[PDB]
Amino acid sequence: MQWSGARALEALLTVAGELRGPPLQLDTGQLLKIAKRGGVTAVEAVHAWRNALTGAPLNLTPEQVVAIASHDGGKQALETVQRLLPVLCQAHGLTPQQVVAIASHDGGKQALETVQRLLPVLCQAHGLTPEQVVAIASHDGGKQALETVQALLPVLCQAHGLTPEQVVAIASNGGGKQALETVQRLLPVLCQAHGLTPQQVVAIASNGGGKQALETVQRLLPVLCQAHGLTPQQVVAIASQGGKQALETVQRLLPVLCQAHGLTPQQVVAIASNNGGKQALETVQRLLPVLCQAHGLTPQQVVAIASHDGGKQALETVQRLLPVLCQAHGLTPQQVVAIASNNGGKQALETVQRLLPVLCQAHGLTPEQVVAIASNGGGKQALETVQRLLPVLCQAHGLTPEQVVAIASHDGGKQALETVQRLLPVLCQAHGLTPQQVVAIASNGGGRPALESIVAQLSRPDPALAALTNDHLVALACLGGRPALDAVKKLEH
DNA sequence: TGTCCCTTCGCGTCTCT
DNA sequence: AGAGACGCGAAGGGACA
Repeated sequence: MQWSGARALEALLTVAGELRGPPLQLDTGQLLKIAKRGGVTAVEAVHAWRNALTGAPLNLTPEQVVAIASHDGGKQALETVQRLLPVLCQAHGLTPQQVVAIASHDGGKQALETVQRLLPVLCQAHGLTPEQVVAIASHDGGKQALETVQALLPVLCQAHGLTPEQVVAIASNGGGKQALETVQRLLPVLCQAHGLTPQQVVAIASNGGGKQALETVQRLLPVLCQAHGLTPQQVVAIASQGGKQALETVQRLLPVLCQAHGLTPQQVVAIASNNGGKQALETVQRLLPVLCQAHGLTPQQVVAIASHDGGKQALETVQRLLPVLCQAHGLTPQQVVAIASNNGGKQALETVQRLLPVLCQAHGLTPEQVVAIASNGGGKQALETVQRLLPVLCQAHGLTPEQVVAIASHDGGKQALETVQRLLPVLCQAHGLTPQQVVAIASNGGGRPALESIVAQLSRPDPALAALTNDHLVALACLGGRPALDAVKKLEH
């Protein structure tokens, strides 16, 4: 290794191989993952006390152990969990999944210890739910957020008039301490002076690097409205999704993108108001010329692609794969744009490229279909899940390709497909639903929760005793999945 | 090298009308 | 049926021992 011993590497690969062995079954991918973000101590620690974690009172799974370990100060968090998980679950009624969630971050030790020490006073004397306290603690520097939340919550509600929900929202991100403090300082300023609603101020603070966004907004808000004729509501749009980098990068690249490349400021806002807005803007500054050419999109389409989380990646991947896709697999740019105009555009294109042949030949789909699957957020996930589950759904469960495509052709296709697999039997035989019904419920966004909800309402006939018959529940569930079904229970208090 | 904290970016799912 | 809200997590940097 890039050693801090002499000859110990020897004693430290004995260990590496044993973790592939009987308690944990670790492939390289994981050992890598641990080493990379955990360190050698992390890897040593896992071996050191692997048996203590898998049985005994903790009964963690390998995948959980990996999750806790693969972080800066993994060793500490592994050692801490051993001590505190039993007490946190018994003395404060948290589930293990919850303790593991807190542990699986940088400085987990500090979060776990701070949760034990402060969970009561937050729940008791500030009327917080433990769910909320876990939310605050489940990030980097939870200790800090927790502590800050204790100190400032009374102030922010009494003085600055905020709900506790709002304060939790702010604290429940990385660097929450900073955001909280920063809001305290700037809330009066930003509201009275710069004319913002406190709701907008929370929006801004309620992301990562919220401190940075707030500060930057106070600084740049007048400039952007005066010198670049933007509305405050647009400046907040940017500050809320893009943060400091985006605001700064907008000021900088707005004149350039409207003189030279000729975009409407309305569109520049659209591009910047996302994660890595900076990256998108800089990428569309370049690459816009060369996009539009050699397989040549209109500016509207470039904007469309860029106006999403990871726009840079989409744009770079489009420019790279647009030819091979259009020519070697015969797709109109119209369709490639569709695929790339969602979160994970890069992932979708790449997955399509590699899976198009497979799906069309081995499973007998038209391209029109494959593109419909890929033209949603999480395309890569749906495509890959179609591949796995198409055979077994058609045979074991007796469905048809067009139907499987219909389920998959929505946001969260993967989930719908998998959930159908789980529930199609129990629903059909045990509750007398027709497969056509089950597919109709699932052929929508939120298809999984729809299905899960509908089961729970029949299996253990929840509050509305018999009110509606099953064909209605299905109708409702297709009409607006879990929301509509939940909105019916909540009509008998 | 390790531990802790903060910021930025990217991918995926559900809801709200 | 498109936008916005929400959740999750990798990556990268700074401060300190």
